[PDB]
Amino acid sequence: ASRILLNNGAKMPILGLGTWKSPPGQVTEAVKVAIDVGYRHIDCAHVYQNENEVGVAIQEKLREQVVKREELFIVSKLWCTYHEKGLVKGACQKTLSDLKLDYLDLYLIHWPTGFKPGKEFFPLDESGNVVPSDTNILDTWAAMEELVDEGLVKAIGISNFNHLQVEMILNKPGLKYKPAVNQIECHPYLTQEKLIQYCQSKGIVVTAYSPLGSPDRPWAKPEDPSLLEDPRIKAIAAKHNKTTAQVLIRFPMQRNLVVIPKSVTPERIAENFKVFDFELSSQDMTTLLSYNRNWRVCALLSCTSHKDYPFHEEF
Ligand SMILES: NC(=O)c1ccc[n+]([C@@H]2O[C@H](COP(=O)([O-])OP(=O)(O)OC[C@H]3O[C@@H](n4cnc5c(N)ncnc54)[C@H](OP(=O)(O)O)[C@@H]3O)[C@@H](O)[C@H]2O)c1
Ligand SMILES: O=C(O)COC(=O)c1cc2ccccc2c2c1S(=O)(=O)N(CC(=O)O)C2=O
Repeated sequence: ASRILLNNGAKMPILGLGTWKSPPGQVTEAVKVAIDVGYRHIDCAHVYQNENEVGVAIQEKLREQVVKREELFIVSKLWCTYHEKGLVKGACQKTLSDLKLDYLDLYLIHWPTGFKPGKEFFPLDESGNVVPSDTNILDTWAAMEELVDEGLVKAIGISNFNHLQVEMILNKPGLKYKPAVNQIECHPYLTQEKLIQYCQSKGIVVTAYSPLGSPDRPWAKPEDPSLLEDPRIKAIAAKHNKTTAQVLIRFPMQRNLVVIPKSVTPERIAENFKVFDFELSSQDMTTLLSYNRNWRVCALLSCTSHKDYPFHEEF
């Protein structure tokens, strides 16, 4: 099926469009095309500095009568510098105002780490470490719950939380809403079997980010593994007469994950959506799972001393 049931009774489309690194000067067209060829889920964030331009595209297609708002599944994320309980509503309203929406379908805590409030997205000391804030996951969660109760967001969840951090929330005395989603990095070089088993057994839907291995990531090194150019995965694709990207998008779909590949290239946006006409076999799945090397595109290496840094735990 094309949509997966959330704990709030709403259905979330399992294929979404990512917008990290989609330049403001190109993402409006990207979103318009995406909606034209079938995407109903758009993954956004304040820190991507393009929510205005995403909102432009959504408004144009609403006005064109291409789609209705209730058909769209729009996700955004609370950035690290806004974890203080008193800042959360404002950050959410700023996203809403940029997106020109009166609600989000899903709002995530982008990272478990809070950063010093301020204009700078990554405030650093003088030795490259992040300046943290005096915030904690549970208080931030309570502030996220308020957003649901106020009608600004239909569901809330988390991203880049390890299983102990998810458990902190789950076990919170006085919890009002469980997280609906945990959005994590996931692809054949980081297959996340243990965190995925954890989340799914707790009724939390997992969204896989960087499913193509984020070749456009800003700290890419030449020696780094490149999923899209992996000859082994290329062989799996050729056998299905699909491209490597299509294989990499279908793979999480067959693990009951949501997946959100990013493109601003109209041809690729369309191609990437054509992954409902084929099935990966059991061998394919097994083979791709076997490529795990616990390799992260997004390791937030500037925050490794932060008290809530998520990736010291095995999972
Ligand atoms: N929660 C968080 O911490 C977090 C972190 C990272 C990412 N995410 C979300 O997940 C999304 C996906 O992750 P990502 O942006 O890191 O990377 P990705 O989707 O793995 O890869 C994007 C790169 O792949 C290229 N691409 C797309 N389709 C292609 C195709 N068919 N053939 C060849 N190249 C193709 C894109 O190029 P063009 O765009 O130039 O076509 C872009 O350079 C993000 O945009 C964001 O929405 C969330
Ligand atoms: O701090 C580091 O060690 C490396 O720099 C970053 O990770 C970084 C910088 C960033 C600097 C300015 C805007 C966004 C930045 C992002 C990121 S990110 O990869 O966490 N990430 C993806 C996401 O959070 O969805 C970002 O949107």
